[PDB]
Amino acid sequence: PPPPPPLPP
Amino acid sequence: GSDLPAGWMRVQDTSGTYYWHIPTGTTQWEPPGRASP
Repeated sequence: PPPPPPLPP
Repeated sequence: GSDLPAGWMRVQDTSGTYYWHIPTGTTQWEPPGRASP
């Protein structure tokens, strides 16, 4: 799968 | 289960479970959010 996403602001 | 709309899966990481919408490549931390679950 794609990597973990960043945390939103 | 399942509480996910079609096209979504949970993905395991050390930092937590995230949500991946395979058809669009979308990834997010919040449960989807499509749907319909």
